[PDB]
Amino acid sequence: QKVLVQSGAEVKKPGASVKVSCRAFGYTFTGNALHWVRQAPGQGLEWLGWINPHSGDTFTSQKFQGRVYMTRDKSINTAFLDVTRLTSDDTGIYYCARDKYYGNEAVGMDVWGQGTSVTVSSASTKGPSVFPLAPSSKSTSGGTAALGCLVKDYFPEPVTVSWNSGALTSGVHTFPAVLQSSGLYSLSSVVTVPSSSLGTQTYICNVNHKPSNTKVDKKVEPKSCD
Amino acid sequence: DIQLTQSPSFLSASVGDRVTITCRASQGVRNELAWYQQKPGKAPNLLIYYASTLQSGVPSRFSASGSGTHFTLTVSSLQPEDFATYFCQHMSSYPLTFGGGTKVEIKRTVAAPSVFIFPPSDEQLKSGTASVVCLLNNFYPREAKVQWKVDNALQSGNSQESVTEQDSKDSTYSLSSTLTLSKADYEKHKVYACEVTHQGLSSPVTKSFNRGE
Amino acid sequence: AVGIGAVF
Repeated sequence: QKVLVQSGAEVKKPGASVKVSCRAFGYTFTGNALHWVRQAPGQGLEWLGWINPHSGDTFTSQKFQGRVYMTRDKSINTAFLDVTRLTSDDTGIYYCARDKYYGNEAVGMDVWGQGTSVTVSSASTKGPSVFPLAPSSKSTSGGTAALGCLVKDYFPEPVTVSWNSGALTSGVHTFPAVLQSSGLYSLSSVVTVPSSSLGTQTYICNVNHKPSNTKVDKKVEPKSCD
Repeated sequence: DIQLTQSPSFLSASVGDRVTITCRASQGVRNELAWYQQKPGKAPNLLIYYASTLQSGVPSRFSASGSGTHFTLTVSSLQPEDFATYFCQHMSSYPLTFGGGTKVEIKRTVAAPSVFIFPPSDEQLKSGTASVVCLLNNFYPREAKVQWKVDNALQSGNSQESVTEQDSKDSTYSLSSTLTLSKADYEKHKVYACEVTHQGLSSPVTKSFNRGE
Repeated sequence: AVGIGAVF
């Protein structure tokens, strides 16, 4: 029943600050030191610092001293991480984690928050352009055709992609987004289907980008040569 | 900063295999060391602390050794839920640091990719850019070389790849490679080709198209 | 190991 619940996703401009919260349930909040650890996409784990929730004493990792601040409010069992003067290298998932803290020393991180996504970028909110990846007779492989949608030039993450309003799930691969050099994200979602029924089956890619309140349904159909 | 060097960084294994992962610390850390498991989209989970004490709620097939600088984590008989990334961590001085991780993925028979190429849509070209997509579907192992050739010229720096996580059902990977060109550069050339090298292919497979056809 | 004080 020990749980740490963190605040929701954040998107910030360079130079701004972000305050992440972490609330403890199911154990005595002031009985265990609490760590903050971050993970950039595809990378390892980086320790930011820790706090004694009873006393408020902290040790901040040297590379973050004077920029990252840990505090707590015992009345609401909540710890806070304030990351200031943000740059794009601060993009990542931020976790709080309780230490077992036996003997009032570090032992191991035994309860973890669910993580808080922090994106730092100069980009502004933008919905995606959705382009068909059309199947072609020349691209037939055995009895299979591949088709899809390219979901390009959006910010921030995430987008959701479904096919035929969720009725088509077999053979679907929705790829992890890539951050383009422009600072906008892009991904493709593909599906393999029978080549035999390309003339009669319907394929609609449903793209939802909640940050821009954009919803797009894109028809994907075989290319016809005149 | 103390450096924790894990080896190997990547390991392929089968259910039932014994797996041994090493963590070497750049300075002595006594037994002030912990091990964690992490799965995609999840926080790490504590397995071992005090270098060799097993955390409550962790199966007994996990065990660890070491005092000082040379530490090892063993899974005696890998189970399906054990395919994950593993990290060591010290706490003997500041900053606390983690090893680079060891990703344990599941072995299966070699499977060649099915390869598909998609020219840019007419809609996108109207916008001033051209994306060419090459799809490698349901292959194993993960290592694959995708080369873009444009009128027989090898491309560099203008493509990005994305790979799925290993599939829970068939243990394969899929991969997209996207070549992005300005409309001006796209219109300079005629023949666009994606060339795929993979262990399951006796020779590289090329899929291509002619612009404007 | 490192510590950050008493918690009572």
